Amino acid sequence: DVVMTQTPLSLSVTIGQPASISCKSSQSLLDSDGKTYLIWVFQRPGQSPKRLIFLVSKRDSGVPDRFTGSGSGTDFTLKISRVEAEDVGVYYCWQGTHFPHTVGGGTKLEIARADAAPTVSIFPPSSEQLTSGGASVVCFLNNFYPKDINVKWKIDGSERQNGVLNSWTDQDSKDSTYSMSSTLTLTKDEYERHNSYTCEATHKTSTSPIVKSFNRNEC
Amino acid sequence: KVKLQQSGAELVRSGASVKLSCTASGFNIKDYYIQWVKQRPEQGLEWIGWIDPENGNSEYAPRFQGKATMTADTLSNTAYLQLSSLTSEDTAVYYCNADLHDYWGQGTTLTVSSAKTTAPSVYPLAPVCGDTTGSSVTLGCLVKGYFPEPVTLTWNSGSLSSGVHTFPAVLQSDLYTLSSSVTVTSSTWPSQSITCNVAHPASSTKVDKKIEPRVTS
Repeated sequence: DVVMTQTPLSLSVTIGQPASISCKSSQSLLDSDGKTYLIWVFQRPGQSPKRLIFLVSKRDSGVPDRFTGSGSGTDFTLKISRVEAEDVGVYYCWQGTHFPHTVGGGTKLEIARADAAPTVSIFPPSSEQLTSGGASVVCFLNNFYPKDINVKWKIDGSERQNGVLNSWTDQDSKDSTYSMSSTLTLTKDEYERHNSYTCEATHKTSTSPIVKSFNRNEC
Repeated sequence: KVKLQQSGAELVRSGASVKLSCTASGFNIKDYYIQWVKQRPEQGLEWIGWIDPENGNSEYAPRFQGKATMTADTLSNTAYLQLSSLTSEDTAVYYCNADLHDYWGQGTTLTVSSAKTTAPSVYPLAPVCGDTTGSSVTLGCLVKGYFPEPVTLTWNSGSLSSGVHTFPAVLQSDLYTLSSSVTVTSSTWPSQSITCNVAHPASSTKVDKKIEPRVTS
């Protein structure tokens, strides 16, 4: 099997800056028919891949001319003359000259943006979940940067680490920020025995934590 | 571009067999070859092999010979990928792709597990205390306790596409939890209805929950 090696594996770029992804194959991709079967594929997380370049340098329809593929033999390059927000995702070089067709490990591209503090939202349990016996308090930390953030839940002052499910989105293709969702799950009984629910976030954009609290029987 | 329809998610026991399908709505697949790609959770793409759908003649990558079987019924415009003696290693998303304008299917998520299919409980999340940021309000939707993946979540049947954040599902004790938030200008809600539409193909569950203003909390 022809091995496809991509460098770098992780690519962090500043908007407007150029970028270059290298793809090396363990054997030559020059086919007897004079053509080289090397394509570049793009995939945004959780979506079908899309092809960008075929035959080393031919751009697919709709692919912006900021993208250039070039190379021959065992060395290929994909250059982005100027990176834009929508370029975030994974890039793969893939060869079809030899059987079996093989693919590179992928290069994940991410945009290095200006810092942005999160906006915290809190949602007490719906009356529907409550009637079904459960109680989930949800906290959304929206549109922040960088991705690294820490969330702590407090109930009437005391920290609670059990029953917390966290999830981050991938980098937004429009503003380049991240968002996070943190759910604290309790039984209806534990929920109703307390009054204040606090979602605190530690982020580099602030010296102290950004906090959002909610008191029952207040609003 | 996504122009091919693939079968819905599959949950199958280890050791069993499963057949995935790939069809097209606006054209006959007999003229263009179809190739199958496998993608394991958080890993790259793997090429399974390809097939000439007109006559069903195909070629498989060494690693899949004996595990995968490809056929194509050109009377019903469908290409099939049958996988046998499934293991945890087979858990992945499978894509078909046609040699016409780079058409791809949407993918079929196959989960090899002996856990039971469980439908999600969907809960509307309305903001409290008049919370707004700038002049916008954020609403949410909690999809809790389903198995297996995936769950399709849309806002207002898909028309409400901007300002949506769907958080990747998280596995906890054989059940997944997923949440989504939508931010709209405060002129829009609650004057106009906001509905969270959730579909869980594996249990063939469909639910729409309207996000209504809270009563006293």
